[PDB]
Amino acid sequence: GRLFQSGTEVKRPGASVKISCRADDDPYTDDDTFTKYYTHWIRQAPGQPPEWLGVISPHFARPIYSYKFRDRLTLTRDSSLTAVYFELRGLQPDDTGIYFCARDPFGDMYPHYNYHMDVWGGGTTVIVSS
Amino acid sequence: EIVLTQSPAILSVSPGDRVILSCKASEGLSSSDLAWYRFKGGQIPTLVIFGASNRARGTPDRFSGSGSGTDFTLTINRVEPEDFATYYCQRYGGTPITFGGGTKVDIK
Amino acid sequence: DIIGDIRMAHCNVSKATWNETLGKVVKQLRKHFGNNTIIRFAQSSGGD
Amino acid sequence: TLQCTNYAPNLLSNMRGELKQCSFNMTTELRDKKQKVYSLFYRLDVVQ
Amino acid sequence: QVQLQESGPGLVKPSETLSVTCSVSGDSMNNYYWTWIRQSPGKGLEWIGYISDRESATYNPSLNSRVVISRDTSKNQLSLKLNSVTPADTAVYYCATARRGQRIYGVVSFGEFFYYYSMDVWGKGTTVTVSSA
Amino acid sequence: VRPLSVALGETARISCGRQALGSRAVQWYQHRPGQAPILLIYNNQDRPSGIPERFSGTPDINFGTRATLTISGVEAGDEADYYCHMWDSRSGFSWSFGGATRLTVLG
Ligand SMILES: *[C@@H]1O[C@H](CO)[C@@H](O[C@@H]2O[C@H](CO)[C@@H](O[C@@H]3O[C@H](CO[C@H]4O[C@H](CO[C@H]5O[C@H](CO)[C@@H](O)[C@H](O)[C@@H]5O)[C@@H](O)[C@H](O[C@H]5O[C@H](CO)[C@@H](O)[C@H](O)[C@@H]5O)[C@@H]4O)[C@@H](O)[C@H](O[C@H]4O[C@H](CO)[C@@H](O)[C@H](O)[C@@H]4O[C@H]4O[C@H](CO)[C@@H](O)[C@H](O)[C@@H]4O)[C@@H]3O)[C@H](O)[C@H]2NC(C)=O)[C@H](O)[C@H]1NC(C)=O
Ligand SMILES: *[C@@H]1O[C@H](CO)[C@@H](O[C@@H]2O[C@H](CO)[C@@H](O[C@@H]3O[C@H](CO)[C@@H](O)[C@H](O)[C@@H]3O)[C@H](O)[C@H]2NC(C)=O)[C@H](O)[C@H]1NC(C)=O
Ligand SMILES: *[C@@H]1O[C@H](CO)[C@@H](O[C@@H]2O[C@H](CO)[C@@H](O)[C@H](O)[C@H]2NC(C)=O)[C@H](O)[C@H]1NC(C)=O
Ligand SMILES: *[C@@H]1O[C@H](CO)[C@@H](O)[C@H](O)[C@H]1NC(C)=O
Ligand SMILES: *[C@@H]1O[C@H](CO)[C@@H](O)[C@H](O)[C@H]1NC(C)=O
Ligand SMILES: *[C@@H]1O[C@H](CO)[C@@H](O)[C@H](O)[C@H]1NC(C)=O
Ligand SMILES: *[C@@H]1O[C@H](CO)[C@@H](O)[C@H](O)[C@H]1NC(C)=O
Repeated sequence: GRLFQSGTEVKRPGASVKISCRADDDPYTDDDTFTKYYTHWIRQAPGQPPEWLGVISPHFARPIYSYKFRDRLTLTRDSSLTAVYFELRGLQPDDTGIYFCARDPFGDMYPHYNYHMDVWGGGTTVIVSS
Repeated sequence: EIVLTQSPAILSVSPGDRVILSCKASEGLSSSDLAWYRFKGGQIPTLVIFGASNRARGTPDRFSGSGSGTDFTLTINRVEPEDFATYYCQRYGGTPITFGGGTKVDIK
Repeated sequence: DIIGDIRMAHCNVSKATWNETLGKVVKQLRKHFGNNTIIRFAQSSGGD
Repeated sequence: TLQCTNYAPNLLSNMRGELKQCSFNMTTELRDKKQKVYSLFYRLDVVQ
Repeated sequence: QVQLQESGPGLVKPSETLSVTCSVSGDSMNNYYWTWIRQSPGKGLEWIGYISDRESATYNPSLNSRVVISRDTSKNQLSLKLNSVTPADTAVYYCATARRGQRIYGVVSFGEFFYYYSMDVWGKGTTVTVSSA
Repeated sequence: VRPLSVALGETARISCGRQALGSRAVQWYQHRPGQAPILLIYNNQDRPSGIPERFSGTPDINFGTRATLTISGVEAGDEADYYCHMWDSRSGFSWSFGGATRLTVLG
């Protein structure tokens, strides 16, 4: 139905942030959502168009990064099959804005092999100052 | 890299007509990898259309749109007060994917 | 228990035929990206 | 609860963190009695 | 050929600095590893310590760091210092050499091997008795 | 300290109290009372110069065997005790020597 991510954390230049985007909030749940569906992470700055930040596969959480955020972005999931994480080390005063996580089959399902982000979840905000 | 631009950046219309949301591609899109999203300030950005022309689950009959090659159009049948929000188009294919800049409708 | 030596399992591959197979698959893959493109094999990304 | 320490201590080889020795209680065919057992588990099998 | 001579004070007062020195004649000390073995009456042998080309004085952990190992290349000598000694280790000392050979059982690339120290050439050894009288 | 009594002529097999566990590399010693200790057998097969060719050890093939010392042609002056140094993989750096097997030949 809808995805869930929490966090309104402020940050300092030189630290790391951790954003968890879970599906079905109760912790002891077996949604199976992070199991056959790819998940896109997308950043958006205010007054700027949204840019791609990184997709994670549901097979064994194999991440696919971009060339702009390659050497300072690690993301995976825990032992339970929910709650993918988002660790962005090497902060900057340029990426202040909102973050989104969206579910996407990415052409791996059985009907029609579609390409669509059917549901987006929440949208957190990350600011940094001193 | 295929850059996705949108020339109608500012749009204004009355409730109850048809609007055209055009988008230009750079060099030869595959005409089956494109998506439209309805963004707003502090809300949940939902999807409105699949691919070239295929509706989603939570989409009424008034939302449609086609296009092929390098030009893609979104054709809304009627304008509602629950639709005055910005729109963002995106493509697929090789990583990284890129959005289509940004457009916005308004009430006047 | 372990009655013997505490060792680690390890898989052995022959270096010469593996290097020849890598050169052959590089020469095969070079038919799609021109001549002067540096193909670089790297390690895995991460995850589970 | 697995009371688990390091098996084969002060070994200067590569395999150091793995092969941990743990002891625990286990039920038997008589449900009033228990049985203390010892076993070896790998590093990827036990969490503190 | 490497020859070892010994020297000793003989009479040692308890709880002060003990010093027993063996001397090397015949070759240099670049590769051979010098070790010391204590033999006490009423028990077996005992390893005091050894030295190598890394200048690491690895002591036995059952001595509570009561021995100090040092060597010297300018005078062909080596110093064996002690402090706060007991009157219950009246024993004859030994100065020996040791060669290091590796024993490999698996693959050398992972480190599945170990070291030993063989003592082939030994010294004569002079007894050192400690007593309050 | 363990005693042993072996008469003249026949051979003898002397084991040490340390049970070997793993790849073995022993250094058999021999210490006369008052004299200097000498190295008899190192690395389970080899032998240094000056030692006669009467002391044979045990190889490391078919692990599970006992590391013993064979004295072929025992003479009358073999009253010195031996030392079985143990160097293996699991026990790490061994510091002590072990039990001294005192061989007392009669006659
Ligand atoms: C994947 O690949 C890797 C490599 O890429 C494989 O790892 C290899 O694993 C084997 C065993 O699984 C290791 O063999 C071991 O080697 C040590 C020491 O190495 C000896 O051999 C070297 C080769 O030279 C010739 O000598 C041997 C005989 O020793 C011949 O059989 C060979 O064919 C070679 O022609 C040699 O260079 C070494 O150097 C020393 O040489 C002399 C002799 O000491 C010295 O003068 C030198 O100064 C130098 O020190 C050495 O000779 C052996 O010790 C191991 O054998 C012992 O242990 C066995 C198991 O316990 C036991 O059965 C044996 O009998 C033996 O025990 C005793 O036997 C000797 C008989 O004389 C005694 O003298 C000795 O004291 C001992 O106590 C063992 O054979 C490889 O080294 C290793 N490779 C590398 C690079 O490390 C891996 O297996 C592969 N995996 C798979 C799945 O395929
Ligand atoms: C696999 O992906 C590639 C890359 O997107 C697809 O190739 C693209 O195909 C379109 C036609 O469907 C090409 O558009 C054409 O462009 C020329 C000008 O270059 C124009 O004159 C034509 O009228 C047409 O619009 C596009 O250029 C081409 N892109 C590239 C990089 O070659 C391909 O269709 C995909 N599918 C396969 C191979 O099945
Ligand atoms: C179930 O147990 C595992 C094993 O401890 C938990 O995984 C760890 O969770 C903590 C949370 O503080 C992390 O710091 C560790 O890095 C995790 N270990 C990993 C990923 O190997 C897991 O969270 C537990 N699930 C629950 C409690 O729902
Ligand atoms: C692997 O096993 C085969 C089995 O016959 C053998 O022929 C070969 O020499 C072994 N080693 C390598 C490196 O292939
Ligand atoms: C691999 O094969 C090529 C053949 O073109 C050769 O030039 C090269 O030296 C070989 N080895 C390595 C490590 O690349
Ligand atoms: C790359 O080199 C090969 C050499 O055999 C040649 O056949 C091929 O045409 C070259 N590629 C291009 C794009 O020219
Ligand atoms: C098994 O149960 C007994 C009962 O008191 C307890 O003392 C013991 O510690 C238990 N074993 C382990 C390994 O905890």
